[PDB]
Amino acid sequence: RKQISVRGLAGVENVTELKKNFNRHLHFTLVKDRNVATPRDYYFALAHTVRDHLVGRWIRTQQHYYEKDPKRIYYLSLEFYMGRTLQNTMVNLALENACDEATYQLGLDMEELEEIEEDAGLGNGGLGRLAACFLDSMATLGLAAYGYGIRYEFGIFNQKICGGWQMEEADDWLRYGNPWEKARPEFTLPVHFYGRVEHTSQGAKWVDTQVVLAMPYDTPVPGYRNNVVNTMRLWSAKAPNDFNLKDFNVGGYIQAVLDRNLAENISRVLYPEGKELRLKQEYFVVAATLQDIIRRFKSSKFGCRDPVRTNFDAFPDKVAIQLNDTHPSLAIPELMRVLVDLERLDWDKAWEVTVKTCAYTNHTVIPEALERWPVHLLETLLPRHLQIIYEINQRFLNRVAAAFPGDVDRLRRMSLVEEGAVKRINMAHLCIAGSHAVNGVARIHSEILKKTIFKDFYELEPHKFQNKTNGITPRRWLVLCNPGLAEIIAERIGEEYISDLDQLRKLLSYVDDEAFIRDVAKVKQENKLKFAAYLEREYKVHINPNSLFDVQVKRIHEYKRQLLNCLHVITLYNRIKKEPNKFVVPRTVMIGGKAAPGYHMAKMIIKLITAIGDVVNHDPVVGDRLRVIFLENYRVSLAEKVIPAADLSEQISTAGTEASGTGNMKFMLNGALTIGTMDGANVEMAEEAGEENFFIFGMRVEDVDRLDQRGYNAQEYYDRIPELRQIIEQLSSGFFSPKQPDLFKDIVNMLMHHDRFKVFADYEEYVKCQERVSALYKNPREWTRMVIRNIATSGKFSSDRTIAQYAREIWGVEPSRQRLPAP
Amino acid sequence: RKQISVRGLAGVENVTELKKNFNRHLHFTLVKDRNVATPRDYYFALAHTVRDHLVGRWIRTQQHYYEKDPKRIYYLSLEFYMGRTLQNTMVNLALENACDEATYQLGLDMEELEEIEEDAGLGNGGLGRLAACFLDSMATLGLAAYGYGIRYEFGIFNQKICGGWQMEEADDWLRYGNPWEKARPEFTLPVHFYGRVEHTSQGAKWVDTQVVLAMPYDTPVPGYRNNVVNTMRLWSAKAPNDFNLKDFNVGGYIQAVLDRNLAENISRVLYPEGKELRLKQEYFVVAATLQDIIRRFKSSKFGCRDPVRTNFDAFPDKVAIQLNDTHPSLAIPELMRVLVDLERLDWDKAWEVTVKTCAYTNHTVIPEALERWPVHLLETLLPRHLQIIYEINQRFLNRVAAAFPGDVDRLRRMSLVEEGAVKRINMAHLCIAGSHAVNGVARIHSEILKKTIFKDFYELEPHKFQNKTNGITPRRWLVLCNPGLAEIIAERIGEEYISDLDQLRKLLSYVDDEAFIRDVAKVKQENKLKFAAYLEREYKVHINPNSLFDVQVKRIHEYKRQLLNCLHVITLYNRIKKEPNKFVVPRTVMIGGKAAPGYHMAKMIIKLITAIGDVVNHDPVVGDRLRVIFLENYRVSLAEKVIPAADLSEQISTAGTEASGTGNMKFMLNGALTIGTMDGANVEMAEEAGEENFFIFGMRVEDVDRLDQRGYNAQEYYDRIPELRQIIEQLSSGFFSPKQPDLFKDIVNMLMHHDRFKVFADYEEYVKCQERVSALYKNPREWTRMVIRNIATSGKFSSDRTIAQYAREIWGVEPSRQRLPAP
Ligand SMILES: Nc1ncnc2c1ncn2[C@@H]1O[C@H](COP(=O)(O)O)[C@@H](O)[C@H]1O
Ligand SMILES: Nc1ncnc2c1ncn2[C@@H]1O[C@H](COP(=O)(O)O)[C@@H](O)[C@H]1O
Ligand SMILES: *Cc1c(COP(=O)(O)O)cnc(C)c1O
Ligand SMILES: *Cc1c(COP(=O)(O)O)cnc(C)c1O
Repeated sequence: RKQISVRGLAGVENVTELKKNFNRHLHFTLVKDRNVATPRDYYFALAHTVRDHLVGRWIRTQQHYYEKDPKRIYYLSLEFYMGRTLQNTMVNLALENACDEATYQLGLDMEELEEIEEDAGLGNGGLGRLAACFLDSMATLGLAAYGYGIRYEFGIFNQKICGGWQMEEADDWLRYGNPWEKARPEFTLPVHFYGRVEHTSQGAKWVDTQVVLAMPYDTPVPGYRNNVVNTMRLWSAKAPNDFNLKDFNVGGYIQAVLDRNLAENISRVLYPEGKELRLKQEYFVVAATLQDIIRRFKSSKFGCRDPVRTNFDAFPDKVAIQLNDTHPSLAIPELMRVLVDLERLDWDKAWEVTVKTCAYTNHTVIPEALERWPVHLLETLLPRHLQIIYEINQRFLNRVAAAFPGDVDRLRRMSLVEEGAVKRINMAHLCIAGSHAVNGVARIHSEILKKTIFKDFYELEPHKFQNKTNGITPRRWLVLCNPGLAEIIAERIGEEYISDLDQLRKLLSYVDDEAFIRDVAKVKQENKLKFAAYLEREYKVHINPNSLFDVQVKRIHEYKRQLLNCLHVITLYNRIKKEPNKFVVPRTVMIGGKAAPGYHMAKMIIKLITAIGDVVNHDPVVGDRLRVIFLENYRVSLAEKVIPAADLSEQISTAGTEASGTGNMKFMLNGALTIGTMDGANVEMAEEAGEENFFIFGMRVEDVDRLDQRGYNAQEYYDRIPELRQIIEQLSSGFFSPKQPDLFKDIVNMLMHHDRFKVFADYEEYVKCQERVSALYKNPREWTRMVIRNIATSGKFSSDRTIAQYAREIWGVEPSRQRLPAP
Repeated sequence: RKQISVRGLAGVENVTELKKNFNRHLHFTLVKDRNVATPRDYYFALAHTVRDHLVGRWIRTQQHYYEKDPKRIYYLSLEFYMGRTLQNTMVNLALENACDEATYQLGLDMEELEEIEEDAGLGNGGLGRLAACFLDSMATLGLAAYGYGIRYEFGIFNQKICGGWQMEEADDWLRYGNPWEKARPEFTLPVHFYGRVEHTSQGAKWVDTQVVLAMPYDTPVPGYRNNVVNTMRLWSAKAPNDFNLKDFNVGGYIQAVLDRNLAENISRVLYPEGKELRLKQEYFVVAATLQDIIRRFKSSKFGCRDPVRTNFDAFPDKVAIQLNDTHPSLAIPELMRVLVDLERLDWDKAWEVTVKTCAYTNHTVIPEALERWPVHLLETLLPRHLQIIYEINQRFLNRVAAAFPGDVDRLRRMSLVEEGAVKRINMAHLCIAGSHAVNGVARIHSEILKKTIFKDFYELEPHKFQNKTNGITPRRWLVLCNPGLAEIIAERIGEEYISDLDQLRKLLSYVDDEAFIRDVAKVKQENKLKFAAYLEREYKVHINPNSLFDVQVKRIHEYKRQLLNCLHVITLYNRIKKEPNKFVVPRTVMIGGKAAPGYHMAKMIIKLITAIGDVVNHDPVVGDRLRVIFLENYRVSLAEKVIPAADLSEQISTAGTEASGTGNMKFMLNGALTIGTMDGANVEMAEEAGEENFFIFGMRVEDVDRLDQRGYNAQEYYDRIPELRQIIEQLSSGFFSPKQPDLFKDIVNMLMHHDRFKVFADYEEYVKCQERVSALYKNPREWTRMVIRNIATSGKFSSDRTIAQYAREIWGVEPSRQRLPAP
């Protein structure tokens, strides 16, 4: 009977057993054959050849956690922007070299097959690109960690630039399956909605609820070469399917067609304000996921080690729930509904355990953006929960009162219930009330979380508030995407560095060396060529490989400032034009990002970018000195390509608007010099790299605050700054739009008359700051020289570090660089 | 690339290797582990170790067929009562033994695992077992045959008796997945619907349609020990899901949630009338299947052997289409459709092909059941197909007029358009006009086919009419469900009988060797014993293994006659009670059937046996001399159980009603005597066996037609017989009802006043025949020698015969029982 084991069925590295398991998977798993198989089959055969390995490990790893009994740290997040798992599972799992050999024999090119893979559409942006690094670093630093989210079938829309206009093409990545997940019908749990609270003798009962079924999908995550593979668990909604007659509800009328569908689309789609479905999604994921946690808590050796009712008395010791942005906050009242209505812990016992079990990483800098739901929305689909949210609140305000008697305005400033045109619930005030630690995500950002935005709460409980600066994984953002540059670097100092990133600091020691100079600039050369090429096979252009590579690949939005960036390109265009032969450096200026559907200004801004695009790039006198490029359907595996070929990172937001910034870091480590303003974490990048080593410019927060105070008038800059005057008049004449000259009319007025973000305010400095970079480009030695200084600096930006810190101050778990044994 | 082979994954009989592979599937496929695996997970581990051995073979067979390029025979049928695939994958592959040594060692009882598997809920009755049966033999006699039907998600209902009442529960057999099927998302086809035939220049176009997509699953089907595994490909309907934006349809209104849901349920469930669902199911599977059929055609080197059109002239030579019943009849206007509209064959050529290519099989005894669809549905949804059923009709009544110049009534009798209040297409007439073979399913059924229902069709084309007689398969129905009798038989005459069951005649030589006489009977007593255990362990009662186990397991219906069998179990009961003391040959009557949703009489007859039971079964005076049990939810996995264990075979239909009856044949092979009326398959069975070895009885057909001519006054029968007068007043005063006495009224009155099937006429001679049934039982030597004279004579009843008659006479290929190497 123990006879059934993991101990002999993967003979791992051998390029013989790898051909064996591939050919096995192609024929028997995939129930296909070489006379029929397409690239996509051979790719699936390869993904299972690498997947057999991963679950060897994963069964061992998990089983390990059941004996050792660690604190389980459950990351809740409604986005998980992973994006391709073949290559990453090969470099982390060691297997990279063997896979290339097996396919080489087999007559298949491995690289052909990895670009076959669809970006795991489970995330949309950085809140979920973050969560993803957090998942790989946690497992690398051997913590019994677990990511939890919803499965999205349709991800989040795909971008298509039709007519140089944005059409969101749909992304059902999943319509051929996913060789890395494993459905689990066996662990299908109810998520309840609507219903009615009866108050009954031993508390209450939440009766006549509608029910939707949550059904899980484990996908496993390897850690860099240490054999710990942990469990990402995504849920899917599947309706009750009694739908024909069961309950004698149907028959009468099949408006249950709508139960089936509405419920079924709690999994269908990631969002891109108020909606019963966003909130449906948010109750869904956290009900299900808490049902799981109570279950490994009750059984993981605790059906054994009960002493106290397999009690939650020891729940915060053993289990750790982390809230990523406000979207999971319903974990706080659900655990309080679960703990008191379902078991029976007295209210206080329950709360003690909630505040001890949770934490909340904040990603919002401006307070209008904190999630807040209508009480008539809460009281309709989550009735018991609104009761719980009202009682927590009450108790919080009694505690505020003991601590500040008579500051009556405090009581209403701090409440969970917000009065107004519509009485609301403020979800961040729920989390701070309900976690034992609140951390922001940037030096600067957690400061203002203390000083202005959460200050009353920071005054009532100063302990709670912490910092935990955002970082990249060195694996995906340094080795996968920048292989040779990982190489030349390891040469000089070891292999501990991809798992101990500030050792990059030893490269300091090479700043003047004309070897690591041509070295580093060689891998960058390689990189800019591979990327030179992709652009006219996937998509078509005419680069000049020599040129500056001005990259900005950010969510398209007003505060992010691709508008000033195009103003500079129009400036340059016209400068190359009026001075037809003037030696200036070249710059391939590429802006990439998806808009946000039915947001007119971001849809227009891309129209600007792909309007300049035709004009200047089909101007003769430009030739190859100026190039503008919109990167269509910019996503994680397009980051990995393009960040490698970056020279100049653009980081132009308005100061005070970014709460951190992760694409930022990614450019610094791949030897991409940042331009940018003093915001979010473009600041700590400066604290190590050195202010000189960084093109930090324009307004800081003070001057915007001071310009908001003295009234900002855009006309006044237009009338002084002379090439500005010129290019706005160009935009209105319909220079960049002969067929509808009128077309860009609203970008003009936006700027001219009503701009919140002060683009023109930082124009002036920007053209002269960008002139600093184009003296320096063409001082190639010193150019590279600052690029090395940059990389050695990168180290504090590894998720390794952030997890290690979340590990140490909040979670209460020590990191670990040990390799687990086995297969 | 040729290194991508089937060659090396073949440990086959190696128990060492089979255990290593159960293990790979539990840890790396199912991604589960011994700490957390359940019995189900162990079943699914085993379903996969074997599937390696199935699909390895299917790859070699399918390649084979394209290397050789055989005529391929397509069997479209809407029903495939597949019923449980593991032990039957194992015995046709010889792995039965090595799987139990490998699981013995791993500490898992194989029969346990075996009972975890759900029946393939792919069917409903006689017609779906016969399809699967033919299928198994199509494979053993080397036919390049495919099975094509509809994949029901939720089957047909599971039958559950509530207090005596049939409540239908549902059969979502697919609730945990199905290991044998691989879904083929890659091969999605559209089926068109509604739309509008727009006519132009060359020909017509069906424009503006609704499109549903048919998505296929493949399940390999293994022929006994010859290593040929063929294909059953079921289609699952799936709505296009651009419904969210595309078309611009939704946004305006998502009442399109209905398209999706009406589309989905072309597959959501089987039937149990003039439903557009029914008709959308029948058409679905036809449009879907003919696409793969012209696809394989145009591929299977018929690109190569084009010479003229990739000529559909040569199409019947490499294709065959079998319309098992009226249901795939749209296969004839649809093959025409593709051929004249899409290709551009002229009508006459195409008709030559659709006629040389289809072959109808009929299962009816009577005129009334023939499928007939109102023109207004064919015109609503299937507009182009209505126009071709009309030119086909139009041309046909010309051949008929030319050949019967002047008989007008024959033209209105052969018409494919039934006339009256509502205008129908008689879909059986279609099939005879497009097929080139029309065939019964028994000698007399085929006879009333050329003498009554289609005699004018028999007069216009005598050559098309055939007979082919149903058969069981000795692999499932003897080897698999009763290895015991199959062991005592295999020693005396050899294993060669399983592929050639007329070698069972040799058993006659041992009629008087008294070892076999007690061997045969040892097995039946062991069988009945095993099943008596089931009756106390999946549900319960108090059995007696020695009693005459009497069985009837047919659908519950008035003509199939279990109410006769009730009146006789209540005759017999009364007798144990007038004189308790007179020994009476004890019986355990078991009647089991699924009634039919919303058939009141059938719902009523079941509630009688679960009543007749409660009374006699509890009454002390009986002991265990007679008991009654209704078998809950008859289905192939129970038939494999109860048919082994039966003595009596209740084949009591009214004479003239039944056309063949596969059930009949299952009983004989498993050594059970038959009691029954001289209808359909009681005829040929009694003929190979001798009427002395059979318990034929009752109103012959002649007899019934006389009683009909004089008017069956049932009352007179009531008034001559006392033991009946007795049991009639019994029901009515409420003896078997008592809490609601009047409860059986509509049965008493049915019987007395409107019994279409003359249940009282066959009372007398039947209960007398049962008195001579119980005589023999009380003489086991001779009982078992009439059982030897029975088993030995089954031969004619293997489906390998029926299929051979079919390969050779209709499809036009010769069988092959040859071993194909593999793997
Ligand atoms: N009681 C247990 N003892 C050992 N390993 C276990 C146990 N329960 C679960 N596991 C392992 O942990 C994995 C995750 O378990 P679960 O927490 O049930 O999702 C399983 O796939 C097993 O590999
Ligand atoms: N042209 C071919 N040559 C060899 N094998 C083939 C060919 N076409 C199909 N097959 C095999 O037959 C199987 C079933 O083919 P199909 O008839 O397309 O369902 C495929 O999976 C292959 O294993
Ligand atoms: C890292 C990353 C980003 C980062 O955006 P920032 O605003 O720079 O933090 C965006 N998209 C993808 C796909 C990424 O991997
Ligand atoms: C063989 C079989 C039948 C056939 O029914 P008859 O009326 O006996 O021909 C019905 N149900 C099941 C489960 C069978 O296997």
